[PDB]
Amino acid sequence: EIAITHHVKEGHEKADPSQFELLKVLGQGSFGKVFLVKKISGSDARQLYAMKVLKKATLKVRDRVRDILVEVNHPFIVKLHYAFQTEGKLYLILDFLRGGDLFTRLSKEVMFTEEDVKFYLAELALALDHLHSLGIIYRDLKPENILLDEEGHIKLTDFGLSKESEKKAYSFCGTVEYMAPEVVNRRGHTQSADWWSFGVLMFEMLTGTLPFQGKDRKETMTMILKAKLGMPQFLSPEAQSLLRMLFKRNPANRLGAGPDGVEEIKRHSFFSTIDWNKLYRREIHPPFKP
Ligand SMILES: C[C@@H]1O[C@@H](Oc2c(-c3ccc(O)cc3)oc3cc(O)cc(O)c3c2=O)[C@H](O)[C@H](O)[C@H]1O
Repeated sequence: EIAITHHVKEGHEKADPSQFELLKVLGQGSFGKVFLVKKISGSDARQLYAMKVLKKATLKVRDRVRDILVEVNHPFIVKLHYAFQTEGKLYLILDFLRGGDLFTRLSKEVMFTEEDVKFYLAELALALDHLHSLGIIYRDLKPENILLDEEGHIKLTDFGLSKESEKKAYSFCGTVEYMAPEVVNRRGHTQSADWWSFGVLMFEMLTGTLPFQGKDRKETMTMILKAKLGMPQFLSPEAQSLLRMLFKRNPANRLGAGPDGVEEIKRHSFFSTIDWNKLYRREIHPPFKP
């Protein structure tokens, strides 16, 4: 069943079905049945949203890590604004994403080159850093968290998404393959854990394989902690360099962990061709158009 993790903002106003007016019912391909609704009251009164109703899903609510700012839209993020349960149903109120699709659906269809990956990772880097500024730490950022809009640009979900099944429940069940060593350790971690996951995403985009993978969770964990990564030699020196710097096991040494954070990554030679201002303005075309 789907577990949805809602990272609630500081002054969040709780909601219920009565705060929303139904506008339309849509079939959105990979998104299934989506209701278009309008918020009736509150700070966001009159705002249009998508609503998903999930029959059998669990909701986990988590605090973000800490001026009085009202949030505005980021070009490469879709947000979960409200999540609430009723008589056996989970309601999700989300940014409306017309004609959206799954990154996975695209990764299964194409063979990415380094040039392709530069675009997607650059948009993802902007999104991830923005979430960090909002106080969100992903932990197990993975391809399931990555959508594409109708124009083919990245939309990173600001909410967690996972599959959970005599068996005891856990507050955090993450996909091990994408977790940093310090996360697997349960010893404590920061947003620098997510830059490791970013590297895993990059490795998988470039190679179609995961860098650390065992026969079972236990083994994969051992590999993340101790395995010597065999770096694919077909990768450019710049790609190899970026991956090695993201796959530092001691988070203090990992690219993106310094005071400048994402800037350490933006400055890396792998991304030298990217104009970050043009990118943010959505003035660079995606390599693949759905
Ligand atoms: C919660 C998800 O809702 C639906 O897909 C959507 C997703 C999504 C799909 C697959 C993923 O791996 C992650 C997310 O995201 C949305 C984001 C929005 O801002 C608005 C939406 O309507 C969906 C949206 O309708 C689909 O029903 C998915 O099966 C379900 O898991």
